[PDB]
Amino acid sequence: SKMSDVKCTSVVLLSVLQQLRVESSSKLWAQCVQLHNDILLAKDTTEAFEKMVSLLSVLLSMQGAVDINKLCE
Amino acid sequence: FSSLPSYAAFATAQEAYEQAVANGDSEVVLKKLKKSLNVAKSEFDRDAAMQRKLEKMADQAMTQMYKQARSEDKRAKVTSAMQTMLFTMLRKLDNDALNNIINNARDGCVPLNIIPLTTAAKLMVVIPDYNTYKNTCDGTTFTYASALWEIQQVVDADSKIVQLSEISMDNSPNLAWPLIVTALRA
Amino acid sequence: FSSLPSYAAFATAQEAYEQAVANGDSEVVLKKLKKSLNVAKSEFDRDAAMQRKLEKMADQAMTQMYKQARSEDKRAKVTSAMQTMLFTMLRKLDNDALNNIINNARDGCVPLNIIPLTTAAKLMVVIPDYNTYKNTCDGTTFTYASALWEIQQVVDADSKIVQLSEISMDNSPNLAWPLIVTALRANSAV
Amino acid sequence: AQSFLNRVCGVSAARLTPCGTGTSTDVVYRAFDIYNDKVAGFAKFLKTNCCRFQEKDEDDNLIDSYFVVKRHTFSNYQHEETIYNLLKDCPAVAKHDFFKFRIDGDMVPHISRQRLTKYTMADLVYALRHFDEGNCDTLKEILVTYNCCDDDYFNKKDWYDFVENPDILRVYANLGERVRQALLKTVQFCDAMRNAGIVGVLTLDNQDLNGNWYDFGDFIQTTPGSGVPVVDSYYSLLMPILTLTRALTAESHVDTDLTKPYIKWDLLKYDFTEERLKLFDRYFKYWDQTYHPNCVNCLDDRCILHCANFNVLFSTVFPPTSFGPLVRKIFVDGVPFVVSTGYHFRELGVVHNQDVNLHSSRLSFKELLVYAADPAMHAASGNLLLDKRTTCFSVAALTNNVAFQTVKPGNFNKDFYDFAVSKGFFKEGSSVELKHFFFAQDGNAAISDYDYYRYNLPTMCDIRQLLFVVEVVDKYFDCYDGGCINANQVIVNNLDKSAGFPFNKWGKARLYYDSMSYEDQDALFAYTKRNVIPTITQMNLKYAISAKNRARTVAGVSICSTMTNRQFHQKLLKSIAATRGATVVIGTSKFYGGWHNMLKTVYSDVENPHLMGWDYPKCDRAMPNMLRIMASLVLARKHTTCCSLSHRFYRLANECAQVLSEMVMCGGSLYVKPGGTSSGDATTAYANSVFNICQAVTANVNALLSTDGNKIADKYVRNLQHRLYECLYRNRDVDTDFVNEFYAYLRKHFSMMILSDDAVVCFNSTYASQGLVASIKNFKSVLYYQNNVFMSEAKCWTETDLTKGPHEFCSQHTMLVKQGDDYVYLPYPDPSRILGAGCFVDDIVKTDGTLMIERFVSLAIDAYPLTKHPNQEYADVFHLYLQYIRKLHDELTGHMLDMYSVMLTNDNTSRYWEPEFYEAMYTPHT
RNA sequence: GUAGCAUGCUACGUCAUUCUCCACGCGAAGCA
RNA sequence: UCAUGCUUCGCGUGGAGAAUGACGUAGCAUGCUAC
Ligand SMILES: O=c1ccn([C@@H]2O[C@H](COP(=O)(O)OP(=O)(O)OP(=O)(O)O)[C@@H](O)[C@H]2O)c(=O)[nH]1
Ligand SMILES: [Mg+2]
Ligand SMILES: [Zn+2]
Ligand SMILES: [Zn+2]
Repeated sequence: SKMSDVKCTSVVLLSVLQQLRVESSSKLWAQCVQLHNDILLAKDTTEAFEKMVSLLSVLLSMQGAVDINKLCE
Repeated sequence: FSSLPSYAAFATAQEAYEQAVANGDSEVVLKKLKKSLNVAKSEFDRDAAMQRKLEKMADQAMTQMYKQARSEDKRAKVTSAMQTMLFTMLRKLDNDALNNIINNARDGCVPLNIIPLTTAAKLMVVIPDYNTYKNTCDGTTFTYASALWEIQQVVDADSKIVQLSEISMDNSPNLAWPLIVTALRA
Repeated sequence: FSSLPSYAAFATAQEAYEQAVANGDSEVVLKKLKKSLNVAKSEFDRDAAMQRKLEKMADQAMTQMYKQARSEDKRAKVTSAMQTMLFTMLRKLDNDALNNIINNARDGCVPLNIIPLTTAAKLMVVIPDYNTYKNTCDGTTFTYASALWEIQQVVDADSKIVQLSEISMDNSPNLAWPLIVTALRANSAV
Repeated sequence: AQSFLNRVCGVSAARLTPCGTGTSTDVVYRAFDIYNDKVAGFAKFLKTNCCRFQEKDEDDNLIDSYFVVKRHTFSNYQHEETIYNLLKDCPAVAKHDFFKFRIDGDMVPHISRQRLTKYTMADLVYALRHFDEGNCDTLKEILVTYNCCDDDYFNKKDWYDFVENPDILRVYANLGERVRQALLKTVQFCDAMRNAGIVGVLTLDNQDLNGNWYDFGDFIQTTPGSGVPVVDSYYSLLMPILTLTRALTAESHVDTDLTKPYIKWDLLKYDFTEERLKLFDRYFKYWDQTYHPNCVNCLDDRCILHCANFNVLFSTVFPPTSFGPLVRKIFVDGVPFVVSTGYHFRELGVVHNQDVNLHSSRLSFKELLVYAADPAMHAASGNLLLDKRTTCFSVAALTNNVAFQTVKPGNFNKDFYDFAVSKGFFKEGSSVELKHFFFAQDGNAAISDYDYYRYNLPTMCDIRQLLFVVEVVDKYFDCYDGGCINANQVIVNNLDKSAGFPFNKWGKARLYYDSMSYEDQDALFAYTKRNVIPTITQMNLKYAISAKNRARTVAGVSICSTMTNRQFHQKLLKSIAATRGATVVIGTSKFYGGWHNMLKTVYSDVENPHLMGWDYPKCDRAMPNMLRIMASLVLARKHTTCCSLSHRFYRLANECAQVLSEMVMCGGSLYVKPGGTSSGDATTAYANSVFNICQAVTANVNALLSTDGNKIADKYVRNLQHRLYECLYRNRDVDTDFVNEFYAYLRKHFSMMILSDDAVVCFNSTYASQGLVASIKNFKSVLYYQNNVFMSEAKCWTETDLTKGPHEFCSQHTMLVKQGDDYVYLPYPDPSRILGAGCFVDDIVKTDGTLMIERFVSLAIDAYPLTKHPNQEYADVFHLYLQYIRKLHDELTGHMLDMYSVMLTNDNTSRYWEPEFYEAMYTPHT
């Protein structure tokens, strides 16, 4: 149950990005949308994880928006 | 359904009828007692219908209030709930890359751009202190996101180029952190 | 309610029946008083039902006249807000060029699709990729629709000013395409 | 044998080699348009009578120039010589050579035909009309021979596909001039055979791929100057190739040649009546039926179709800025407006509003609606636009900034997912997995999904067969009743739906339905019966869960069009949705035994039943304009008692103005819709069914006509085919006695069940095998040449065991179960669909289960049938849904008692986690 | 025999529920 | 921004009809009382 898991994590991760006003940047939002859609359609889990790394790095690039040290703790 | 004076009257009438039937009294008395019992039962049934309507209305109002309150709560704290859910799911995945980048970003070693997927791609990672530098950067290779990257450049905090040799055990206070390591995927 | 005109008769019959029930009244005649009370109750109940039906009909008629009032209010609001749109875009119609094209028509009818193509004083070009920019909008002045347009402003998908010097083959990847360039007709279709 | 070749070469510089077998006939499969007293049809016959000799030029370099020599009877050889002498002056006649060569014992006559190509025009038409990707050798050879494309072009991934590689269109367009030349030569030939007084029938198979005509067998010589050519089958069979090949593309160049620049058409010019008449008399001179450039003057529906099938072709020559609402300056109280007072339809020609009142005084609510609906003021006052994202013609931008609309990822119901995982779902290798998600899109979602309209190309239908398929379709729709209804009788389900553009800036449809009385609605509807009202139709963006990356856009037609279209079509549409047992199964529920009844109706009494089915790739975006006008014309066949011809034409013009060539509004900017249905007009689901039935009937016609005819053992079907050819290409009036017979034939051997672009057919497998009804290949061919769509094998399905039911209809698979000790067909969904509906939701509020337990009740109602599926995961899905409903009820009761200390435990809520409440939905009682 | 009370049948009015149909409002689900 | 149709479930209000029960008024048959 590790593929349908990354599918749902990508859905929630793109929702979290979208609520951080990432749509205000057309280029970054297009990249995030492409990664999310490719994760949802992915067949092999290796590529899905290597594509989830990029989306999470998009989330982690903006350090002021999300407080990792508190959510993770 | 007790707790009503109408039901008390109905019970009294029923008890009187049950005591009289064994008595076998005059037929006229039995019939008029039956009529009075039926009248009392009709009043009790009317009151029961009223109480059923009132209870149904109260339950409808209570469900409406509960739905309003829970919808307001759901739409209010969406921002916090979404992030908590996201990090719960990322913990659940227990990957090698996601955990690595999250642990690095906790200490402040976040990227400056999207982590690429192709060999001919550039990654720019901000290294906030010498401890994390020694943790990740070893020799002339960078270990970030469960992959090896070739450090092509190390920009000082003031945009000044820094040679990999100048970053040493005692030069650490001298240099102006945070650095920006620009590397290529290997 | 207890305000019905015939409620007095029912109340009096009830009082008489109550008096006859106890205090030492007749047993066989009290049935007559009970029957009188029953008929009075039936009459009063039917009158109350009719009055309640009339009251509910009156309430319904007070929800249909109010609804008509709101319908007419909304009609007036939309009429004003719909003929205030027409006049706004009626003032924006530059009468010089529009009259020029109309009066050259055979019988006053001209296709709609040429009204902006021959009279509009501003052009918006949406460019998806840089090859299209180079082909169509390159430079500050370009030619389109047999007219000369001088570029006035270039913005990207984020609606941020993009200088003409920032649109290059090497710097193309750093822009948020499509680019929206709003040229202005030069010397009225020169 | 050497002497025979020496004599065939004749007195000419002919250096030719043999193709036969040394003075013997050559066997060859060639397409023939044949109509004898015994056979008829446009089939592919093997006729072995000639002896081709291929010419060599440039010192052994082989070319395509064949000296087709044939042996004749000496009785019709004399006749074919006295007919060629008259016609030998024409430049459109291949040079013959008559010579009697002593072969065995006598001087048997020979008729050599000099320098003919390998294939004829009939071969090209048959190759394109009957297109099968498995044996398209002739089409590839024709394409290669005439430099359309290199021989290695066909090693491409699905080269033929019109969607995967649009470049194939270009490859076809290189035949254009060729075809055009042929047309010109045909006219020349006709003139010749009229000057010499020669009565004959022109067929495609007597014209090589250079235009030259070479057969004069059935030409009788009448008095000079009054010979009549017969060109019905010729022009009709050739029609779909004139637009597929873009033949008249050379009419856009000065002096009509591709080596000169485009003619600079005047911009103010909108009336091209004289140009249309010139083109008609230039290419179709000897077409008998009268052609009205403007279909305002057309007599009936069968004339509107005929005269618009020509306008679709002639409108590709004229500039695209001339097609649109004609705009005139009117004064209202002294303030000059700019309102639309006409239209220039690519198909219907120029239409002028009848009661145009310039110099009015005041604007009534109806007139304000009309003036604010049409794009005259909007496009006139807006600033020019050149949108390079799309290929569609862009009119104007209504704002100073482009509006970009995105699509949100879609929320995740983590509670249901956790529950399902705890119940063993979503494991590795499990047969049930997540396939349906909410896909997110960038800022160009709407414009891209709109630009998908590039698949709508101008299609010139074969008019002689369309005019028969229309009668058979109308027969299919003859069990209903329709007409115009007053504004009192119009039923509007939901009035909280948007009123399109610009009317959504001030309210919903409720505001515009309650703010103008029935008198105003009747006045507007009566206005549209003699005026054309153009409208702007916003292109919305649907938000739904699917398995494809396709952000579907739907047309938000204005309220002005919707009100009138409702009044016009509501009675017929409500009658189509209240009839049980018809081919169109719109309005039939799948519950309470509806699915079983529908299936048992489709099966009917077909003798050797096989099932087949299809689903059009882009039904709305690929549909040609002719078929949509046809659908609108057969939906209006019910107004024979309430609307006159003028009223019906102006209603057709209004429909074409606002749902066929509308001016869409895709994000603060006006574009021009190329064509095809606007999914969102008042008849979208019922105009797709007519188009579906039209395609099916066309497939049957082509399947029956392309059959040999000599090989049909059944003497009734042979006469049916002969009479069908007579009714198509030898009659101009409708023969109801045979329309009824062909309809009965189709009903008996080809049972349909239609719902929009989704069809299920139970057909006689023996006939389909022999070629007497439409197989799936015939339907694919018809789609290729009449939709500009190649229907891949993903959209098609076939089932040779009808006890398994349709493989897929309306996304619902069918299975035969044991219901109530009886065997019935039940529809079950895709389990991924139900699971993904549970896991992912639209609104964030829906992610709290206790709020919405009716979501899961409805999803369990839909997922109940899976309980009987032999696979166990599919039944586990339904049990999971019931268990989750129980969990939600428990949690709701707990929360309610925890917050408001009032126990809430009813006995009527325990039936939503019991299977009986859901079994009752599929038992045929209610 | 007139009037009143008791028993047996028919008609009308008012209430108490159960069910059927429709007219509408509200929330939700599927399908083209 | 979210169109046109069809179908189904949930709840609420209104109208009509049917079923059982209750009370009352009226009509017909028998019994008892005032005259
Ligand atoms: O939400 C919808 C879906 C469909 N429709 C109407 O039904 C038609 C067919 O709707 P389908 O769902 O069958 O899709 P499609 O054939 O357009 O495209 P593919 O999925 O095959 O690629 C549409 O083109 C439109 O006419 C709607 O009006 N609304
Ligand atoms: Mg489809
Ligand atoms: Zn005509
Ligand atoms: Zn009509």
